[PDB]
Amino acid sequence: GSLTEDGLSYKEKFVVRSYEVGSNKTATVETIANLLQEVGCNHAQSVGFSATTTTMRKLHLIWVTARMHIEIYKYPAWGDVVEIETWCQSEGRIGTRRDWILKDSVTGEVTGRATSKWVMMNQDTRRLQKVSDDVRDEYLVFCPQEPRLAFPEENNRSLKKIPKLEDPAQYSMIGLKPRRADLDMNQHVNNVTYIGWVLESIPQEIVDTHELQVITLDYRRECQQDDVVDSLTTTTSDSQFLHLLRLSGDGQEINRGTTLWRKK
Amino acid sequence: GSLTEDGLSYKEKFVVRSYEVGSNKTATVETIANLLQEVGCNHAQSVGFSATTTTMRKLHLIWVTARMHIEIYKYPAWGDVVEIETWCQSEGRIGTRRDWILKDSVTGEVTGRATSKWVMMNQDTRRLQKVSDDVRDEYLVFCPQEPRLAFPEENNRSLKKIPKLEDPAQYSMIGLKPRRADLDMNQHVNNVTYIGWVLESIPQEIVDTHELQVITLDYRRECQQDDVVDSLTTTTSNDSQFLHLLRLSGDGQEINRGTTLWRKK
Ligand SMILES: COc1ccc(NC(=O)CN)cc1
Ligand SMILES: COc1ccc(NC(=O)CN)cc1
Repeated sequence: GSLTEDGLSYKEKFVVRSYEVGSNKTATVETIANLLQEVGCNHAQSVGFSATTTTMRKLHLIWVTARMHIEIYKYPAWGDVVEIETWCQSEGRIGTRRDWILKDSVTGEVTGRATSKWVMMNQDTRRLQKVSDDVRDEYLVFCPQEPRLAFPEENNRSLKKIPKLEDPAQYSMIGLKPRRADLDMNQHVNNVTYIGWVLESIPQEIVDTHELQVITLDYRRECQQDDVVDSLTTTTSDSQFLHLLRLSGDGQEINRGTTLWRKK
Repeated sequence: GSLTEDGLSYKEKFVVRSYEVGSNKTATVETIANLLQEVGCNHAQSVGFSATTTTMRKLHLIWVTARMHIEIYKYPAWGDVVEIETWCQSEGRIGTRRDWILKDSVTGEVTGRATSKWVMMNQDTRRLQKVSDDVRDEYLVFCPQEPRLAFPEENNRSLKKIPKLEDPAQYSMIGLKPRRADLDMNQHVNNVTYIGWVLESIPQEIVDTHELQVITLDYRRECQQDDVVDSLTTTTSNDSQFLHLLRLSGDGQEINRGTTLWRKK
């Protein structure tokens, strides 16, 4: 991996691993999501971050994912090389955005794209704080000044309002728990595990006959390592689904999302 | 990755990823186990396998893991480079063995080692069988002829008989289920998931104060994607030792037994 010539974005190549592929001999969407997360971390390290700034560590402030949107046109097989380009952008006082472009390293064609919204939070009180002027200045020297969007189109899937699934759900997977492998270096559940949990309630026949083209996921609350999750799905339609992750006990919402699947 | 000069072993380098590390800022034993599996698959591909031979595919035969033994002296941090060397060896009609040596690519020092026993099974009936002469000749051209052991020592930990945990277990983690990420390309539960399930019943205080040095795991039966597992652990012991058992949640059918050795940080 390396920052590009202008130093305002970062590229990295990954050779797809044997254990990273699913039943259709291609990388799972969870493998793709882990690769996006890895190239984002490597971009942060290359420009001097932990992605907390100096002001943020003094104030006990962190960036948290509010939304993840991923569109995949082609999944890579075991042995294939995926090139990922990533960059960040300030969105005023609302927060920050991280975007990705996925390419087949051999042909140079675009095989996918992703966008994510991040909000500022106090790590102890868990209260959202709105971006301050001091923090914005520290982040802007690493971001392109003119807008650079992975999803530019006016009225695109990435900025759609997602509704709350109504009981009863058409499909469900109950009693989902994280294990130690699902936790990051700070003992928090990895954001990619929530994507896996959402997809657990899609029936196996859809997975066997369709490929996932689009996934939009809102993050409302964290799931703790001792929490239990229920995954709910309803067909809204290509096949489209509405999703809800909630705590098994009280029914507290942790995530809501939508998926779009194409017939193979 | 590449086969070595003599073509009888395979080497590969891996840079440790941000999502591959645990609470200690080092690679989890599950990340290590996935890397061993990846370098084993790349070794098989480099010499023409897919690791069924031509005779095995004709007779609906597969290699299945009977035992996995891993010893780690040092865990790599995010950004570190781990070099893994792997090779195979015939063990007569009992089966085959795959061995690994893990090194720090920068210093060249040995940071870990692993050995695994594989038995032949008919894919459909699930019946184990001894290795035939025709199969033996087909993989001996890819194996060193003189013995080459990652665990050469006489009374080494890798060949120890593991007992069956007696109820009640000291610790337990109940209702463990695989998700789609835990399944391989053939929709079978990945062998590394069983290692994670065994470790789920170790208390968090041991994980917070000790590092895993050794893990020996016997594979008795396969867990299906719609099966539920219970993970059981009892302390048997500076060092901490545990006895482990994975069994199906319903009938209590054994799927795995194992032992772990942990050293104080
Ligand atoms: C109430 O505000 C929020 C709280 C939590 C999140 N996200 C996560 O904690 C998921 N990693 C997003 C917004
Ligand atoms: C009946 O004998 C055996 C059955 C299964 C295994 N191993 C695995 O299925 C590992 N996933 C080993 C021996």
